[PDB]
Amino acid sequence: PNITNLCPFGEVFNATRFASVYAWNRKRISNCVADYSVLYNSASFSTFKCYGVSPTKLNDLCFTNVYADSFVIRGDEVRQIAPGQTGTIADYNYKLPDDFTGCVIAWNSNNLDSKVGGNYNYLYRLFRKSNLKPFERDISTEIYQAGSTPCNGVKGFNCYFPLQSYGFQPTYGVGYQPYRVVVLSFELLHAPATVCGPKKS
Amino acid sequence: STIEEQAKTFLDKFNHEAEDLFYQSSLASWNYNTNITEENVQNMNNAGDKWSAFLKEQSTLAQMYPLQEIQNLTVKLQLQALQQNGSSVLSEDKSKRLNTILNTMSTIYSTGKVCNPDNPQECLLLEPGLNEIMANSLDYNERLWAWESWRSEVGKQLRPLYEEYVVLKNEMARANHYEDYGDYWRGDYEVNGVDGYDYSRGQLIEDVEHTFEEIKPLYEHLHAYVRAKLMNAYPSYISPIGCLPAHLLGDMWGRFWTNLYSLTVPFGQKPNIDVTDAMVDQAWDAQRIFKEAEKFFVSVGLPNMTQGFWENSMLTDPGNVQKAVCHPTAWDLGKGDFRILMCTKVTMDDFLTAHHEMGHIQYDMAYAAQPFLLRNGANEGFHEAVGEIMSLSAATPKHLKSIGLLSPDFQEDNETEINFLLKQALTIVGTLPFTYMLEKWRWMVFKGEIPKDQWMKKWWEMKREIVGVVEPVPHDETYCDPASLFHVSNDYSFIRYYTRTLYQFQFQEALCQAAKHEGPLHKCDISNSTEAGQKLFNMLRLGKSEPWTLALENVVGAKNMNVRPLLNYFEPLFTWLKDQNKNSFVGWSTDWSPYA
Ligand SMILES: *[C@@H]1O[C@H](CO)[C@@H](O[C@@H]2O[C@H](CO)[C@@H](O)[C@H](O)[C@H]2NC(C)=O)[C@H](O)[C@H]1NC(C)=O
Ligand SMILES: *[C@@H]1O[C@H](CO)[C@@H](O[C@@H]2O[C@H](CO)[C@@H](O)[C@H](O)[C@H]2NC(C)=O)[C@H](O)[C@H]1NC(C)=O
Ligand SMILES: *[C@@H]1O[C@H](CO)[C@@H](O[C@@H]2O[C@H](CO)[C@@H](O)[C@H](O)[C@H]2NC(C)=O)[C@H](O)[C@H]1NC(C)=O
Ligand SMILES: *[C@@H]1O[C@H](CO)[C@@H](O[C@@H]2O[C@H](CO)[C@@H](O)[C@H](O)[C@H]2NC(C)=O)[C@H](O)[C@H]1NC(C)=O
Ligand SMILES: *[C@@H]1O[C@H](CO)[C@@H](O[C@@H]2O[C@H](CO)[C@@H](O)[C@H](O)[C@H]2NC(C)=O)[C@H](O)[C@H]1NC(C)=O
Ligand SMILES: *[C@@H]1O[C@H](CO)[C@@H](O)[C@H](O)[C@H]1NC(C)=O
Ligand SMILES: *[C@@H]1O[C@H](CO)[C@@H](O)[C@H](O)[C@H]1NC(C)=O
Ligand SMILES: *[C@@H]1O[C@H](CO)[C@@H](O)[C@H](O)[C@H]1NC(C)=O
Repeated sequence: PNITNLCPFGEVFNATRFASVYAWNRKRISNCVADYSVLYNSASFSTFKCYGVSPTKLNDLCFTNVYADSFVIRGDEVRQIAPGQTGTIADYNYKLPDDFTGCVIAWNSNNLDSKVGGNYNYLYRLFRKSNLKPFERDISTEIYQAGSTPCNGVKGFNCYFPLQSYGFQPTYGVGYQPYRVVVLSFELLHAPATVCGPKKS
Repeated sequence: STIEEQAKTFLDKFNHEAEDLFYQSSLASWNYNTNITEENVQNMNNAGDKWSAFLKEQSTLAQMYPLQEIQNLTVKLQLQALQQNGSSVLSEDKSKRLNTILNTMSTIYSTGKVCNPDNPQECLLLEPGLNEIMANSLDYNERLWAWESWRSEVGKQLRPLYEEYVVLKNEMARANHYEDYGDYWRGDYEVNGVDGYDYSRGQLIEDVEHTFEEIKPLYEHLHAYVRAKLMNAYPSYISPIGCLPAHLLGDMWGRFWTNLYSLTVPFGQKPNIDVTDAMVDQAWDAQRIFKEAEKFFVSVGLPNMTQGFWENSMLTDPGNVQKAVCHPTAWDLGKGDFRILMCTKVTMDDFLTAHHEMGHIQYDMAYAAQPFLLRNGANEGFHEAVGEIMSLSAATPKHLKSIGLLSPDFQEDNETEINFLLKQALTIVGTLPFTYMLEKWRWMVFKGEIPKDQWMKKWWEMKREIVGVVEPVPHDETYCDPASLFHVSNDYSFIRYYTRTLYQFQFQEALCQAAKHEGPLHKCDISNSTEAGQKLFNMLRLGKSEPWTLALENVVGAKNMNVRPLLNYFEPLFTWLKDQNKNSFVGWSTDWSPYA
């Protein structure tokens, strides 16, 4: 029949505001029809990389549900969103498994997130005892203890606040300007498939 | 507990705050400089001091990690810079007195006023005016009058202040485990890391005159030729056997001999290379100059300028009430922000200055990947030398003819080459003895070798011995002539300008050798040469991470600092001067004085 009940990609890629990287926003897409042709043919995306499957064949195969993870990161920090990568983001904020299948889209948003006086509403974690397992979120704000002296929830000689804020401004050069990132991860649990592409007529 | 692993976290925490605080301070400074107004002043200060306050607190933390247990060379080097106490080692009473004395010296230096006796109601300043009196004029009495007035009405009150300043700064330096204040200034030319690249503070002193005795044969012939020309210009005023007076050089202090080119031109009929008329005829605006400058670095192989430099930077025309300072500067605000500040006009000098500033910007962009505390040159002589290389390589007739700025049928011969080489020699090689003498005198007075009474008599008796300049009028002890200079009362080191000149020519010769060029060195060009662009880029990107001894190994063959290329650059000039002053005396005798 006619293509109907389209998945709500509008409310994900055209949201008013995005969450911070240490608290990336996860949305579940199921029981609808997805059109990746408009996403692929759009020229607004600076980075569009698909690892598990070829982008041209997306409309053919279809899975049971999709997860969209949205956040905002730096410019040169985009390359860390890839399997088998190391860094401050890939170890403390967002980790992808080596067998990851899906796609990553990233586009510049310097005209929205940046503010002349400095936008301090975006935060990221800088210190943590251990690395993150794939697809794990941590929102704790407990004081990190680098040394051996205990801290009673107060910063000091060897105790630091884990979270640090970005300083986005319009005059920042390329590689420091804000970039909005959406990661699509497809799950293939043995339940009947629901998220399937449109049948061309 | 461990100290090596828990210092990396402290450094990482420090860098995050330092980057954005420094960016805000630099942005405020740029906003003030571009738009001079009352409102944009306090804000700048409201950032500045705050930034300084930060560098206080972190320093107090840096002392808590001992430096005898860190094994990583990079971490130890980065932490060593933060561990310096600075001037915060003395008591508050002495520190405030030092700050007050520095401020009052700086204010007194920039408030010069001298009125001539006949009309005591008109004084002049160091700005154009009194400076112009002995910059472009042919007279003996007025130049001497201006010299004596400036050195007896501005330099006679700095002596009591400098006398206490020297001892106070020496005590401050001794409180930091340095034997004197000389080692504090020489500490930047010191590395104690990689074996075989070791350098010491005291080695530079022995290394300065060892590379200076090879220049005396070249300097003596230039001195003799200049003296002969001055005799031909000024009759019965300069003895042929002796040397030349002090106020006839062409500047306030004789730092440069450029103003003397008009009197001592080799050939008068042959004109110089001037393309300003061609610049105007072809209608070259200010954007074209910077586009041509960009084309040079693109052709060499260096990366292209980022978009945003053409947008944020104030390239030209302050124009209306939107006032600005016209001092050409290159700004690295951080976070990938590079800008330029210039009042560009249609002149070859502006072309060369644009090339110079573009080279500075390229060097700043080279080491952007280093940590915050390592985003600087290896020493103070590399940055300006890299800046001057581009100016050196962009003035050759071949480059001008290639860009369609000179007639293709140009017929350069002996005369123009000799004229241009002499013009460059009057500026480059004519300033080394002055810098060497000044730095030697400052080091000796800081070390305490010369007592208080032996201040004004050693200075002149080494000026006559090294430079060959006599005092027009006897100066007793109560004068403080050396303090009458910009980099003597503002607490600035002066040895940078000596090593920079040698580094410039070493780099130029190395590039010309690794550019497949045959012929004299003064006609060499590094344009269109990709292989010459990589060799430079291997040392630009190191920054302060590696010792400067290793930095002088990816460009030149040897790690030492020897003046080989200068003696080869002015080879035709030397061989012409050998046959020119044949019927004259080469040398000076320190017995003849103008007053007696
Ligand atoms: C977000 O909204 C914009 C609306 O401006 C969508 O842009 C579409 O594609 C082009 C872009 O100018 C135009 O035809 C229209 O503006 C939009 N509609 C159509 C039918 O093309 C953009 O696709 C939206 N983002 C999504 C859906 O992810
Ligand atoms: C000092 O510490 C730095 C920072 O860790 C080390 O630099 C790293 O060296 C490894 C060696 O392969 C590289 O893979 C990394 O890319 C380097 N940078 C970083 C940020 O890790 C340096 O090797 C250490 N020096 C020593 C141990 O002598
Ligand atoms: C910088 O100043 C600090 C503060 O005085 C100096 O630290 C002192 O060093 C002496 C000699 O080792 C000790 O006896 C004191 O106990 C230290 N004081 C403190 C508060 O630690 C330091 O030596 C100075 N010089 C540096 C850091 O190079
Ligand atoms: C810097 O110069 C390089 C080399 O010219 C530019 O790279 C290409 O330049 C040509 C001609 O200008 C363009 O047609 C290409 O589109 C450029 N390629 C790319 C990937 O940009 C480069 O664009 C220049 N950079 C800037 C900021 O002007
Ligand atoms: C090497 O230098 C020559 C000399 O200018 C360059 O040749 C010019 O090339 C432009 C087009 O690129 C022509 O319009 C000029 O007529 C050429 N001039 C001459 C004298 O032939 C050449 O482009 C340079 N090579 C590189 C790689 O930049
Ligand atoms: C599909 O669209 C066509 C054209 O608008 C229409 O005639 C047809 O009834 C539609 N099919 C359904 C099932 O609504
Ligand atoms: C310069 O500063 C004045 C006063 O602060 C202000 O009125 C003016 O708009 C500024 N100009 C620019 C270009 O920022
Ligand atoms: C240049 O110098 C050589 C060497 O003496 C001489 O033979 C030649 O005539 C000179 N040319 C000109 C144009 O002066």
